[PDB]
Amino acid sequence: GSHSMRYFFTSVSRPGRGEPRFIAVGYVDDTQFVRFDSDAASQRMEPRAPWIEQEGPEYWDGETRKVKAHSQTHRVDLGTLRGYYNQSEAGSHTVQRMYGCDVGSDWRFLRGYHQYAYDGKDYIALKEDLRSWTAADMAAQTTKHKWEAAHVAEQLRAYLEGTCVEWLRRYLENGKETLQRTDAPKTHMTHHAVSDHEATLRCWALSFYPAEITLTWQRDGEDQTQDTELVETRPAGDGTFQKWAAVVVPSGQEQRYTCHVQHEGLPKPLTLRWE
Amino acid sequence: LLFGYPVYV
Amino acid sequence: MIQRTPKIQVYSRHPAENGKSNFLNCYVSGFHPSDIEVDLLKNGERIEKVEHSDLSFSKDWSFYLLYYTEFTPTEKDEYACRVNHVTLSQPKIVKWDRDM
Repeated sequence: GSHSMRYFFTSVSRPGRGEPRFIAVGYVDDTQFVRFDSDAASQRMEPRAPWIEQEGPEYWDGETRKVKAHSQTHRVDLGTLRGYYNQSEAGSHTVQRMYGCDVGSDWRFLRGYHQYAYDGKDYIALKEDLRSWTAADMAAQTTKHKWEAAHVAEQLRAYLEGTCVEWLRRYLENGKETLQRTDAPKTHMTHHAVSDHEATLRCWALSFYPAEITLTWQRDGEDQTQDTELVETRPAGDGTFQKWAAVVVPSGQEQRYTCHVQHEGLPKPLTLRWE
Repeated sequence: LLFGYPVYV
Repeated sequence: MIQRTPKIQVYSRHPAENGKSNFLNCYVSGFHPSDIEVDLLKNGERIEKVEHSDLSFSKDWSFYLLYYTEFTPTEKDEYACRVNHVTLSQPKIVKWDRDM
């Protein structure tokens, strides 16, 4: 089906405690594949996925060069924004930037992204047309006008429609065993005595990839959304994800409840019952 | 592969 | 300035079987700013070799991190996570329940 490529960048100022902290990571779908951390010893872009570890020295030296350039525009950015907001030199501030692309099931270009946030709120974003900008703040307008005059969007559209999509599907065929895989959830239920008249039924989905999944409970085939405790899909640490959904069942009513699991790794969706 | 042109706010 | 509290989950990579090697995880998510302190504890004491993922964030710009250590569960040892962030008036401790 569809695929995406994304780069996330975070810079945090450390007033007095040295130069700003910069962290960069890249993902293809739910799999991280590269990182750069400013405080790390190597000062190089590093592999984080087995399939990218065999790219050449040209790749690694070129990406190290470009990621460090990104580090430095962000450290100028920290000053610029402190200026736009007439803020003190004493406080720590965060700039975040994300850009990347999506391809459809035919693997053709579908969406492109380029956006910034300052201290955790939207600052400026390239719109879907990849010809205009959304700036909310009055300070953000300097940036909007600047980038308009300088034709920033034209450079960005060019990359997002060309290079981004091109290397995404290079990564897709070069990492096909990982990226074109699908691990189906291993499911089970647990039953715990809450009291003399109630018990929790928890439905588990473990070891699945990709992270998207729908896990729901029903009582006689109807909605139980307000009545289900559902946790956030979490990483197991080995590249798969986990999730659970729980309902408190009145004693003697276990047979009324069903757990439903939808995941693209399943040949058909599961309906599970405690019995 | 990263974008290669500097952008400054 | 925005400050969002960390959600915390402490769990193992594989279903816990006593006497068998595993990884204890503490996933912290949805927080802002990114400075956070996360420890994993074995019977109250602090475990020394704990690693974490590289800082990333969600679509809403809030941050997430996975902290993890190798461990072999027993019937008697207790484990937990202790997190500190600007949003928490004191270190929040979440105990590892094998069933969550």
